[PDB]
Amino acid sequence: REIVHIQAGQCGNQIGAKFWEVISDEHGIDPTGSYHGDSDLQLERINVYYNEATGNKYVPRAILVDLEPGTMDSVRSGPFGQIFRPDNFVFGQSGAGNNWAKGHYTEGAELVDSVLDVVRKESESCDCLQGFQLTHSLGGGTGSGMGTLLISKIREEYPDRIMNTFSVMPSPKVSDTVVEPYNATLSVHQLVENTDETYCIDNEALYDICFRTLKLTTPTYGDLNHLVSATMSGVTTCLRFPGQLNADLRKLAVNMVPFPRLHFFMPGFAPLTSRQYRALTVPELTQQMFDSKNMMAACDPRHGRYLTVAAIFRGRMSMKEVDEQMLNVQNKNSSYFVEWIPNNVKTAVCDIPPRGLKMSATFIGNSTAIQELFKRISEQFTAMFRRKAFLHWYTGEGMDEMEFTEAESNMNDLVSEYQQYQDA
Amino acid sequence: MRECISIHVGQAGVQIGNACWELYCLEHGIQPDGQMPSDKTIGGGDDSFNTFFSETGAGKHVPRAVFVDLEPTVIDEVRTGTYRQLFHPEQLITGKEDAANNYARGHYTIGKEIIDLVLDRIRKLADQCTGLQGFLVFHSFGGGTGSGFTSLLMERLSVDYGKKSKLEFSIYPAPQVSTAVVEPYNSILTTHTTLEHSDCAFMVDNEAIYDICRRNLDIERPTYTNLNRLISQIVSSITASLRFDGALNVDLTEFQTNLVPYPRIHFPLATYAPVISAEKAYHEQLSVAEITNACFEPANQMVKCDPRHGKYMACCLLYRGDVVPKDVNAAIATIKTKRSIQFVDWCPTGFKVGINYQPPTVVPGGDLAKVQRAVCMLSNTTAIAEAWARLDHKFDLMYAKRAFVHWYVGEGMEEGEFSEAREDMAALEKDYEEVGV
Amino acid sequence: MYTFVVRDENSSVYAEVSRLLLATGQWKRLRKDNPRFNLMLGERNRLPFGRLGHEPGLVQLVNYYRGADKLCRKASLVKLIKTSPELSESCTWFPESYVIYPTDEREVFLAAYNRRREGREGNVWIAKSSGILISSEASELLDFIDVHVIQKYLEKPLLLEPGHRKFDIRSWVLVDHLYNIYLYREGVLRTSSEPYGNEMFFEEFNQYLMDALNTTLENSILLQIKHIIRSCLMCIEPAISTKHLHYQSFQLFGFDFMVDEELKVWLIEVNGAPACAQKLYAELCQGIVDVAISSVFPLASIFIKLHH
Amino acid sequence: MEVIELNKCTSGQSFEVILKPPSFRDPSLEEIQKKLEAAEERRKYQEAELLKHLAE
Ligand SMILES: Nc1nc2c(ncn2[C@@H]2O[C@H](COP(=O)(O)OP(=O)(O)OP(=O)(O)O)[C@@H](O)[C@H]2O)c(=O)[nH]1
Ligand SMILES: Nc1ncnc2c1ncn2[C@@H]1O[C@H](COP(=O)(O)OP(=O)(O)CP(=O)(O)O)[C@@H](O)[C@H]1O
Ligand SMILES: Nc1nc2c(ncn2[C@@H]2O[C@H](COP(=O)(O)OP(=O)(O)O)[C@@H](O)[C@H]2O)c(=O)[nH]1
Ligand SMILES: [Ca+2]
Ligand SMILES: [Ca+2]
Ligand SMILES: [Mg+2]
Ligand SMILES: [Mg+2]
Ligand SMILES: [Mg+2]
Repeated sequence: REIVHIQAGQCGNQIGAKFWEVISDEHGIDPTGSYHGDSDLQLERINVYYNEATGNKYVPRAILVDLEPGTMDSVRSGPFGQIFRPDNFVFGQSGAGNNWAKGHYTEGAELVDSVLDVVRKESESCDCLQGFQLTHSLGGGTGSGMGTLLISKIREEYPDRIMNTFSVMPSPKVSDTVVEPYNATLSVHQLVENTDETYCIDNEALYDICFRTLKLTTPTYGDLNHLVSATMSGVTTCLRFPGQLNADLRKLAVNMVPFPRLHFFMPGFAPLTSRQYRALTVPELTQQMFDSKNMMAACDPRHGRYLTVAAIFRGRMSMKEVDEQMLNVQNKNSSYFVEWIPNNVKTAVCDIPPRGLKMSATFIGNSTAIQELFKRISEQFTAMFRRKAFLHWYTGEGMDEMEFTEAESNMNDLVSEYQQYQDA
Repeated sequence: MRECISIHVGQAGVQIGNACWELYCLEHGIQPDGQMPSDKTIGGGDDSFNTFFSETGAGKHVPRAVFVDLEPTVIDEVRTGTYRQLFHPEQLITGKEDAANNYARGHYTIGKEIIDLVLDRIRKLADQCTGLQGFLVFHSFGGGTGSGFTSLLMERLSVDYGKKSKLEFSIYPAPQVSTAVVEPYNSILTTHTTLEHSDCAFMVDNEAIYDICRRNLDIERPTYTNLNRLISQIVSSITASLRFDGALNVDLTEFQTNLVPYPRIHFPLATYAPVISAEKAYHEQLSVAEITNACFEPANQMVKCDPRHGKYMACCLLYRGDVVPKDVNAAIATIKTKRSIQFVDWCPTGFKVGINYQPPTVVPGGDLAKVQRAVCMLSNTTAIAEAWARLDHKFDLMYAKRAFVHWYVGEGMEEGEFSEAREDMAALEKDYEEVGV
Repeated sequence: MYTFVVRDENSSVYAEVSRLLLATGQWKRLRKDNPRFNLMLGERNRLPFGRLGHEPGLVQLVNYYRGADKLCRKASLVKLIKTSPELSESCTWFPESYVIYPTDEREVFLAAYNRRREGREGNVWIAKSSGILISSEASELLDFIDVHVIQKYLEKPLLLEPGHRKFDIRSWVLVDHLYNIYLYREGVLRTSSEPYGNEMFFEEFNQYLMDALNTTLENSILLQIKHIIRSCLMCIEPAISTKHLHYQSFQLFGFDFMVDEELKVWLIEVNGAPACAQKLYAELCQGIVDVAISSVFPLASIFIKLHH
Repeated sequence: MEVIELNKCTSGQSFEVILKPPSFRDPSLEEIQKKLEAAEERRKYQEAELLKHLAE
């Protein structure tokens, strides 16, 4: 059950690069690709993310995509840059200019076929391909514009494969350009149609966690990506180690997505205060895991209801106390869980904890409060589109105002759809 | 001697099968390498245990079983397990990608690809039988393979073996060990399509087995290994009459005759006792009256329900150990005057008793302690319908919103089958209603 | 923080119980169809007992005993007394009754009818079901039925003076999850102001028995009442006990008695969902929480325990 | 009570104790192969509509 990883754009590659550094450490793979672990649990499902090349080395099944060489050059020279397959570095020279149109219609078009050739070369080698996972942002041009283009074409060639993404949402707090709401609204429509699972990672939430919780006065992208690495490692634990709950991408989608369009999850991590010597008790993990302060989407869970929830505990701990602590959370706040989906909370436990922690808990929530994120992007979108401001950047690439009206309309539908089940 | 073929489908069916055949070998004295020293007839057998084991010229006793799973990981553990030498490769059938807890995926999409292979492999063992009685099908309700592919196999078996009997050992879904939210969907889907093809089905609620392990075995967080070792005991005493000399439940046809007066109502309740922890320093061995009385305690039933608020259609008592008929009738006499046991008007109030002198066998190093006498009651009580109501209610809660339905339509199924299955369960609940009051 | 649901809005008694629970600060009321509850104030008909006791980590309690209707339905109550050996024909506290289906003990009912027809004894009966007709001729009451029940009519009831009135006694009994039988220390007499709010409590009725009959309510009546309550509940105990069940039950019962001129107590019927007297709602409803609820769900006597 | 049909042997024995007397077609392979192929058609059609949507 192989997974094909793709990271596109500046954000997608910087986050994707850190992700491979976290799990490579967990699986005992050095920057050279040589395994140096001390537990067979590190290698039992190593094939999900790593290809075993000649010499008993492990090559990440990762494709590095970007319309600029800059960020990818940093990855190639970064800590684990050497471990990535050289041929899998597919990049252009022009860039995308934080423009969804350039990444999806013009610049990205030139390069997309080159990426699909590498994807095809990886898929053909897989014994049983689960699907793909994409790391990217939605505020830029390459990861947002070209990322969604890749997904549309990947789905056309692999329609019976699971499409999973880690999508960073733009926020004025951590903003590069004013056109970020435009790019995000355009991308969300693609994701609503061509993905099965999307982890909504809000840069606003990441910033607040660094500022309020981690006590970081001047948060950087490196500090935000630290949280994303820890979260990405958690949500994929059940995929990278032996287990029975949500062990693959499809069974995860079957437990988490009751309606095809409502597949946007709120990730959470605990202990949040990461980047410390006293480990937490099982009751403490459960409490923080469900605490909105540990949510990565910047949505108040109490403003909605949980359709489905997937918990993942890591470390040597009392499974009994875990079971009774999970039951305590549900029976203590049962009103926040829809009563028309019985037993919508599934819990998994993994022996191997993350690096630096003796115990941790990862949270994956499909809450109707996620609409707060889309409603927020929609308001920022309409604020500019109502005056057609900054549209010339996009009409200059062949886009018509109509396509913006449709995207705006599609997301408001998504919001209303989330509002439907929050009242049923 | 008439042979019986066992079929284990999905993870639950395969792992439970692995626990049962381990217990069979221990009871019959068959070594992991297939040899059976106590067997003097080499290469040929007309004995009671030959209904479950075939014999080779080399003296190996091969189970008349076939394992099938749409995923290779579970059956691979059997290919490399302690009893690898027991099965031959043709008996272990595995796919590449499983049903993802999706009934439609296991019945239509993936099931259609492997259905002819499994039937062909089953035909291999059938041709090696002189008088095949039928099949014993082990599977889960919640799994996509156990639910989806089993209903397709049960259909085909009725087409290729219309005369043979088919018995089920079904694992009822319990959230404490559940792996999918849509297990209520799969349970009702597989019951609707399998109902007309199963002659007698023994349901096992993981909730009941789970709690029994916590209370009677002192296991904080029981695992599948704990559950299956206990489930195999119940299965062993149920099939013991087919593997040993005796006169009660000597063939699969007798199960339907003794426990199922109505075809649709073919879900007998199973109660087992005693379940003693092997960790206890010493325990006072229970008597015939004590273990028999425990058969009417819901805390010992394979499905939690209150038989007092229902009516019986048939009862069978299966004793293994130091038990004589005199002690049984004495226990039955006192129990009648101190318990609510109401039969249906057209059925006689009585008990078909069976006693095998060999005490129950326990896996060395397991959790169950060795006892001097044990009993397994098979009672066809309308009270078991409580389990149907539970499932159907969860089904109604989700289906009202169409939650998760798209996963099934996307595999080729139609919403109509959802309503059909539910309507069939609605009829099944009424059947229990009128028979029960 | 315990949770509970309310599935019977017409329950005047448990409408007060659910009020006290919330007012304790340790009970949260959920939606009536929310499964993650500790206590259910279930509906009066078709309570889903089959779905109780299947929530991991939830000790679930319900305010009804499944199978108790056998004692509360007049038709089944007669069958219980005439069939159960514990009661049988030896019990001298139940009026001679027969079950008659409206087109069955009709043939046997007439057998004893001719016995009193032959004799000069009173032959007045009453016909009722779960609209009543009191008639001396068996034909007038049978035509009224067309399932009902016909039983002997107490022709010599104890009359309260002054007034020459007729009355009946209502006793509230509580049975907890352990099957302790708690008889509410307070009772009420429902009187007919017409010669043979109409509520006479025990304090007054007791004084009358002392000033009029030179006896006490305890000796002349309450002993037999406690005997009848104990006998009825101890007979059906094996059928409804939740001692080793995955869910626990309790229930408040309403026993109605009759006292004849000989100071003999008779059982009329049992009510599985009775209503308390306005003056006694507070004290009793508080006792339900103390004995039946807090005993199972602890927090941060008005009853008479009937031993057995 | 009443004990009847008592059968004994070396392995054990069986019988039946009575306490009270009583108060007193499967689808063909064609039809199966038909529905299995009907489901595969609905899949191919749904997939064709997706590939038609992506072509647009
Ligand atoms: N008693 C018992 N139950 C099991 C066991 N394994 C799985 N189950 C139950 O089976 C249900 C899930 O079905 P599975 O058998 O695992 O699924 P499957 O048959 O392999 O089919 P797929 O969906 O394709 O994986 C869950 O409710 C489990 O509780 C087992 O070993 N023993
Ligand atoms: N066998 C009998 N002998 C004498 N009087 C009787 C009788 N049966 C009933 N009665 C009279 O009939 C009246 C009503 O009887 P019953 O108790 O059945 O009414 P009910 O069930 O409708 C109201 P509740 O819910 O309080 O029981 C009583 O007050 C009693 O005086
Ligand atoms: N969390 C995180 N967000 C980033 C990072 N880099 C850029 N972003 C966000 O992504 C958006 C910019 O898109 P970007 O990926 O840089 O453009 P692209 O190269 O065309 O994909 C802005 O909203 C940024 O807030 C990063 O390293 N970490
Ligand atoms: Ca032999
Ligand atoms: Ca048949
Ligand atoms: Mg940038
Ligand atoms: Mg499986
Ligand atoms: Mg009444």
